[PDB]
Amino acid sequence: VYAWNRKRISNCVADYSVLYNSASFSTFKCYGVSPTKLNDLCFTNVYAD
Amino acid sequence: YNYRYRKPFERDISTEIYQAGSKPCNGVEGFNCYFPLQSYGF
Repeated sequence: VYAWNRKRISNCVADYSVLYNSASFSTFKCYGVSPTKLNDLCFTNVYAD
Repeated sequence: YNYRYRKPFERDISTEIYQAGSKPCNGVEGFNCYFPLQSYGF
């Protein structure tokens, strides 16, 4: 938790709507938009850790 | 606590807990089940 780094996705499709019910987000929260409403979008680096 | 926030010249005085996503909240509070009105921290 004090030694992680800014990994990311690139050159791919995505399907973010599943995070609104899947066990991978059994507890979850956001600063950004709703998971399925924003799920069609993209940005130049899919930063995730 | 006296001062709070959530069509033109509407005034929606209701305070139902948001069914804010994938859940039938209907009085329940939690993830995707959010109370709509908040105080400004004045």
